[PDB]
Amino acid sequence: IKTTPYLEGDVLSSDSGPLLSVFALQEIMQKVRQVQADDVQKILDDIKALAAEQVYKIVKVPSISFRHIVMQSRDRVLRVDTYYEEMSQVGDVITEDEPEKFYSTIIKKVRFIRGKGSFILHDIPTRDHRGMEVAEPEVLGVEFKNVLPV
Amino acid sequence: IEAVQLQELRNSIGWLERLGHRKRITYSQEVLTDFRRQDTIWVLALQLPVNPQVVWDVPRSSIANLIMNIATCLPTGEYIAPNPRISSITLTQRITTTGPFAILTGSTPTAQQLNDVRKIYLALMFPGQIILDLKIDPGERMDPAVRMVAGVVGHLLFTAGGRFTNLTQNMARQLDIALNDYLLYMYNTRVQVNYGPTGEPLDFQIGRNQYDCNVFRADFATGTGYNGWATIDVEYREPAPYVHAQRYIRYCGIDSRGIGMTYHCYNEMLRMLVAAGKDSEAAYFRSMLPFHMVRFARINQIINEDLHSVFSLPDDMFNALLPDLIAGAHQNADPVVLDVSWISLWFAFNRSFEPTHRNEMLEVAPLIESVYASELSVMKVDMRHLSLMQRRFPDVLIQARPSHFWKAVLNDSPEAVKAVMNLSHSHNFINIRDMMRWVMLPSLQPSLKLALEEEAWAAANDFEDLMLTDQVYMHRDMLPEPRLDDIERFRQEGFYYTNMLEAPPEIDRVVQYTYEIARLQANMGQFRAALRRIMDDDDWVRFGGVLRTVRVKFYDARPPDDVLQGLPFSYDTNERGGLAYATIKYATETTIFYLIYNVEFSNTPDSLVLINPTYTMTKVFINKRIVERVRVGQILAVLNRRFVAYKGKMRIMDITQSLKMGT
Amino acid sequence: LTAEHRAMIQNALDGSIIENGNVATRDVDVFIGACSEPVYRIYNRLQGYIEAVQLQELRNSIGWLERLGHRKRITYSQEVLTDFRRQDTIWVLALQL
Amino acid sequence: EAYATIKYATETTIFYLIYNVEFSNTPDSLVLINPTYTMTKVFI
Amino acid sequence: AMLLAPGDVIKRSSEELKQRQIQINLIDWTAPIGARESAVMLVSNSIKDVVRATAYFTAPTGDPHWKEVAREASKKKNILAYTSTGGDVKTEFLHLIDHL
Repeated sequence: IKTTPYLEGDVLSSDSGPLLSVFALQEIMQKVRQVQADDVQKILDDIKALAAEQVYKIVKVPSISFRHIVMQSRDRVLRVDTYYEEMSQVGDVITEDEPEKFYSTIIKKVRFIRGKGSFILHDIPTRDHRGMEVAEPEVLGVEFKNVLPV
Repeated sequence: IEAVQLQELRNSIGWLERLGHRKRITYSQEVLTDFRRQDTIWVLALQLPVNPQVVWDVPRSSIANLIMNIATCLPTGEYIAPNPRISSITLTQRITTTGPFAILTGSTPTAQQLNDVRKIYLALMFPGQIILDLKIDPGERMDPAVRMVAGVVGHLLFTAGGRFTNLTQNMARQLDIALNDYLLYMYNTRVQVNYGPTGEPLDFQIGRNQYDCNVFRADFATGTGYNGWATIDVEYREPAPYVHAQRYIRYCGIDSRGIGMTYHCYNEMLRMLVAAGKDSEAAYFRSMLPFHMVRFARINQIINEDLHSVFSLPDDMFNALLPDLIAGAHQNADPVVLDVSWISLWFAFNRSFEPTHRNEMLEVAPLIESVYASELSVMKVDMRHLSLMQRRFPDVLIQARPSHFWKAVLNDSPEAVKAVMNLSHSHNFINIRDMMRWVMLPSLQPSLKLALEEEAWAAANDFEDLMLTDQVYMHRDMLPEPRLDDIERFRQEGFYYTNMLEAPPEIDRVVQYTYEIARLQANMGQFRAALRRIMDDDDWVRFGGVLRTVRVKFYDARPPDDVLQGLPFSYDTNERGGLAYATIKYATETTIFYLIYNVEFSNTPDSLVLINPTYTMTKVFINKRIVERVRVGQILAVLNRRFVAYKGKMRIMDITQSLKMGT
Repeated sequence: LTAEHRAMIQNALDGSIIENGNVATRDVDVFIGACSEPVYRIYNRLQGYIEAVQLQELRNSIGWLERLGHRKRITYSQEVLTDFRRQDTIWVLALQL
Repeated sequence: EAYATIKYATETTIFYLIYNVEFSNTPDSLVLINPTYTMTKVFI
Repeated sequence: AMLLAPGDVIKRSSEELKQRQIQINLIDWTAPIGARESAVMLVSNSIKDVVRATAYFTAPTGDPHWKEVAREASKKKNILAYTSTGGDVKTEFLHLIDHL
């Protein structure tokens, strides 16, 4: 199935030409642009990427939650929560002049708090005790490897 | 995930097989074999039978739905001549008679001709969404015969009136004028004519016996002069998988569900020519008729087979599209108009669209439509929750508009939705009333994302939890410094500092500044003077009223002077003699820091000591226990959550990756 | 000025809100300003003529132009016959045809 | 990152401050927020 | 009605073209009686006449100025186009002009 020849310049040809869908997208975009006046491959590949969107994700170890700092004194240490520190920088500067920036930052923070907790454990690592089976310290949400020697 | 939803899986796979036997030409693979197990665990993150209303309840989205449908369902094809091997043969065989048909035939197209032909075919694919208009350049010269023949062929190629149209009144009147001009070009022998009283075109009678050709004049009430002349075109049958596209469209009243049949308009046109006394083009059309019929039959097939999706127009919209155009005031559906040339009609008449390969995105359409519906439902619930949150706290959340909410919720979104909505809203405008109508509509698409967002909004109802606070204070304090005189004493003790408050200050001995007070002081140039005067009395000042964002940091050596001398506002002097002396930004970066000095750094005291004593200003009181001095004897007290997990041999599965993998 | 007078001036100036209205079933924004008497009279007369002409005159003008083009065997441009019905354009008819 | 480098001054500025009394009706151009320590002195 | 053709064929065809009282303009490179025989106004190869032209005829020939004229003629939206089919150029062109 070959197309009939057509004249370009002063010579015949039988080239297939661009895809019909690409032509339709670019001509529709051109019509919209000329209407509003007074790249289609990007949107096609972005449709393709959106087709394979994933809402959750599978994990091997839970994300770290609490951490500790030595205080040069053996009696007490410092405990901090990594969630607050991590979530602190996700926002943006807020000005009363533009409410859209404020509400966009709030929406972004809500999206962050949604996306941080979306995880599923599959197979935790574990070790064998003398009579029972106990999980490794890595799977826990507390890191204290740097406070043990003191 | 703990719940049981096998019946939902059976309904979903039933919808798969329903669409499959509706679309049996290309869909064959089915995945019931994996579902008949009891070991692995599936997740139903997305629901397949999507409610169509959720994609049509959004205001002014016809362009976006059309563009996404044509991106996800349009195949590709080629254009062939009515008879091949005509390029090599001499034109002496091609032209044998005299007339506009003889002078036109034997020509060869250019690139623009083929572009206009494929534009005509694309417009013919969509019955109502795409309309055609003539592209007329005032400053051009053109032979009359091409206009004559283009009119006389476009009076038959397209359709008008009846139940749907793809023409404007402008092209209808121009084609009628061109047909009138063609019928009175006398190159052959003479034919008697009889003209009527009124003066609209085509109002005359020709031939030895009079023929009322004024019926051929275009009229959109019934569509007499085109393919919609007294022929049924839309019908209904056994219900479709989609509940909003129950219609079946056919052009010439034909269906292969047989070679050598005609219809009313073609026979009437042929009788009109044979009455006119021109037999050359009569025999020409008589010979070319089967090619015309088969091309309309197979374009009917490709229209009814491929372009049936959720983005197609609903039945009520399809019915009401034409009377709105006749009235002249579009309400909710707005077609887009496509320009085209004169010669394009004849060359599209000769050529036929021949699809060769289908669109590779056709298989994964249900995933795209489900994702789109879920995203729109998420936008709706975000609208509702932002409105409720703004209503909850009037004194610390500023009042806003639905347009700002829409811009904010559209900014944070997958960019396919952003792009299509931007194009749709650039083509047709929106209003506050439309947004209110959209937000009080109750249509929603259940999904995992909806439940997760709802529960996250429930967990985020506390504004103080999400690091938004208004308890910011300015007060002059002396920053302590390590003594450093005795190395053994510095080792024995330690340096720990923070700007955190264990308790808020007293009710008295403090004032409150809002936006307008500070703005007035800045306009008058008495802001810093007032702050210094009130600081001289050893009091505190609170910048309340508007929520602020607070960053948190840790340090060991001395931090840079930016965080020591940070100010909640920024001052900018303006030009002389203006509205105000200077402007202020009431909220800038505000950082809380925890200083825990490393002991070994005392070996190099250049990292610790400053040059002269300094002051720190900002102070934040937050009720959460972000940093805690804890005895080691209770350090295991944090372990109080219960977690569940699976085994290595256990496998999780989702229907999306099962569906996209194909055979 | 003093503090009280400047505060009153700013309070009065911030009160000039904007209202939404309609002209030929199209959205417009209306507010309150100050102007002299005859200039405002001329402006109001011009606005009234713009509102009044949109109903009957220019549609008949376009129809008569189309009829003249039909007689003279010349086809006019697509803009001059179809931008009439476009929503986001106001066609002021300074010259009745 | 032999701990640190020092370079001698690019330029030292000798300033004479003569505040206009006409600016007295508009403060925050002649007043500070804290007591401030100046360091550099030049003898000519 | 007028055409664009390369000067090589017109230099040969000028005698029968003048026989049909057709206007001629070239740039060198080194029995029932009717009113008029043909409706063609003129035949030319100049680049200045493409704005007024309504058709063109292409043929495999050697002409330094045919490329630009052919491209400008193809630039137009709705213009007649004819191509050579081999064989005899003379009879083909004569039939095309007479039967136009």
